[PDB]
Amino acid sequence: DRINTVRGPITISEAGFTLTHEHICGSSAGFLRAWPEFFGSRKALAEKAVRGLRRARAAGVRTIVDVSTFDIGRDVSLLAEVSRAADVHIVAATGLWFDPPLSMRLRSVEELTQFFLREIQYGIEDTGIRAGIIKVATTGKATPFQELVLKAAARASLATGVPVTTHTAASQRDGEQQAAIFESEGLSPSRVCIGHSDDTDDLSYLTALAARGYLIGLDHIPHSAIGLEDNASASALLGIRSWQTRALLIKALIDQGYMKQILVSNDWLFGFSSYVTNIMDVMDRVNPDGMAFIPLRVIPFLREKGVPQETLAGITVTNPARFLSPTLRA
Amino acid sequence: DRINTVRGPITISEAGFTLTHEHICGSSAGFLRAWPEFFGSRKALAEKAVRGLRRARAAGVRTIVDVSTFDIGRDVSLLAEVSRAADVHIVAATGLWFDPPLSMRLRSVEELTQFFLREIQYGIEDTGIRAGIIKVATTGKATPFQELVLKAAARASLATGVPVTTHTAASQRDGEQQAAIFESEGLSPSRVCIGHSDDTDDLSYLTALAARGYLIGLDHIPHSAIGLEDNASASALLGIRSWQTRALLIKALIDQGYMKQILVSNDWLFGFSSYVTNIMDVMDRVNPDGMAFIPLRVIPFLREKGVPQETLAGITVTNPARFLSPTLRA
Ligand SMILES: CCOP(=O)(OCC)OCC
Ligand SMILES: CCOP(=O)(OCC)OCC
Ligand SMILES: OCCc1ccccc1
Ligand SMILES: OCCc1ccccc1
Ligand SMILES: [Zn+2]
Ligand SMILES: [Zn+2]
Ligand SMILES: [Zn+2]
Ligand SMILES: [Zn+2]
Repeated sequence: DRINTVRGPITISEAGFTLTHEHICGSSAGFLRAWPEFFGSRKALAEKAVRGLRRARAAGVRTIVDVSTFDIGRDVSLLAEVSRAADVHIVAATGLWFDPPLSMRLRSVEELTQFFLREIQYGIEDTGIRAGIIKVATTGKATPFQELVLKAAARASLATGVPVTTHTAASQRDGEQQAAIFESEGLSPSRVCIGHSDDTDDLSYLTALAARGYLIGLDHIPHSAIGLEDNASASALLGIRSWQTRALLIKALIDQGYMKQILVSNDWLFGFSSYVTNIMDVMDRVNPDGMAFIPLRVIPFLREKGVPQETLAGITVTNPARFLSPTLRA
Repeated sequence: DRINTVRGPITISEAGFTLTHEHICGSSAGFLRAWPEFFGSRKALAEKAVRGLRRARAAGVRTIVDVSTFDIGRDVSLLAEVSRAADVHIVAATGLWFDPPLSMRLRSVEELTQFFLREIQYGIEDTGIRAGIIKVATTGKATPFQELVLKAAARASLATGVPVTTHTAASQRDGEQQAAIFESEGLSPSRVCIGHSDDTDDLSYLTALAARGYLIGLDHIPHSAIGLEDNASASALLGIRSWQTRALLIKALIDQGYMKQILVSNDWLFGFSSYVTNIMDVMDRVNPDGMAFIPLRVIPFLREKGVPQETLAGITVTNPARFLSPTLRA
């Protein structure tokens, strides 16, 4: 009935236009507190985020799902501050990404489940803020630990109704492996979003997962190093496929009849310490619209390509509400 | 003239009997704040630490150097709380151990230097507490990143006068490689302590480093899985050499004339999340004296073996004061 946000619970109808895979900051556990100057200052980072969120709001965005986990250096207090200042709802996450420290890496599936349940039911750290989604990741074949992470995520999802969203090496078809693990735990595909899906041109892989009930996250739309092939680091991160090429996969999926399974986002950020120094500068040059990229550029583009405005609204409003709403299996 | 502690600066003479390589808690960045229940509770951990520190104080210990770095999940506020409650001085550290997250791993030697300088000159996080030692580590041949870490540590040491202490895979003679890097940066051996040195039976390796001016840290004295060969995990961590065997290396070094280069400790802890679950229980069974092990057991043992009480006092009081005192090279 309600979705947990960093400012408290909201009703489903209050979500409105939602970006399902974003980040205020891409960092590491403890980093922001230990070396804020890496980002100018904590203040500068917050202001930058507020400005970006306000521009996105101007464009129609009401809610963003920040999928930063503990290992992504998620700072809920920062999230709460920025949500209040920008007047944009922000859903926080639990789960683990691909940079877990030893204290996490050595845990059993049972312990990991407890930790995820903690963040969802009790609250994150001592803030009382509860997570509204579980984030997991693989980058090719799952490691044995990654397998434990996926099982624990499925278990926490099963107990709480909270959805699961993932990071994948799409080109390697990681989605297939994740699905298999989740299913083995009895999790329903409809509670799972297979992210970074636009990173691949293989529609056969995407339609196959969609046919099974999975949500497909087309969240790297503005990710492109075209014009910067000069830059190896940027190139390795963003790829050389155009934003138009990525956006067209959205239309392809709709054309195949999977409009109800699609989730779109930018996978944007305002700070990024987990990569080469100065990567943010490069990114901001590439996509000055930041998180407003989807509503300002993608939507109109799709409309122009023949996608009905109504369909577009269902993808940006309806689908997310259905996904985000905590749902227990019968 | 003064040494920085978690409660502020103290004069050299206020240090007294000091344990140079200890930890209040062995964890990971952000862990303690995110999952305190892993340790019962934050409160339970603090009480346990206070009780342990008070017993150590009863035995004569005045100061402990907590060598937990950011990646060891160092929580200075915890350190400050416990120092106040137990009335034991605690010196905090900067540096990096062997579990750095991506945000650290991707940094240049120049950036790393800035971060260490920050913690030493400005303060840790927003606490205003300044580090009094720089901790570094290798576990066999240094990785390229570990090499950057050692150079940055040497640079921060050179600028501030603060000593450097290390973690080594003694059996692999890591000390040799560390020394070479430090020397290449122009750091004086007398500002460096090569730790976990009692982990090896090779006196030739130890006397060689001592001859060069390095301080030798014999800090794993009570580390022993004898009686627990049954337990693979404990065995891999503690080894099967007796505490007596380790303690005798202290006497061997004194006999060779290196009394002024020796530093002794327990490498103890009150909480430990970076290993198998329940490892603390095993450890507490092995050494119920915890940090009081050195004064209660080792000292008398050495005395019995013919080491003059005066020599022992110089090792536990004098050597540490000389090491800890910030010293700029001429
Ligand atoms: C916060 C996540 O960073 P990535 O997953 O993608 C960046 C937008 O890869 C970073 C190493
Ligand atoms: C806090 C450090 O832990 P270790 O270096 O030695 C434990 C006393 O190795 C732990 C993996
Ligand atoms: O109110 C703006 C939300 C929205 C804008 C454009 C297309 C679909 C949904
Ligand atoms: O006051 C006790 C300090 C100390 C105790 C025993 C041997 C050397 C030093
Ligand atoms: Zn991702
Ligand atoms: Zn992401
Ligand atoms: Zn160590
Ligand atoms: Zn240690």
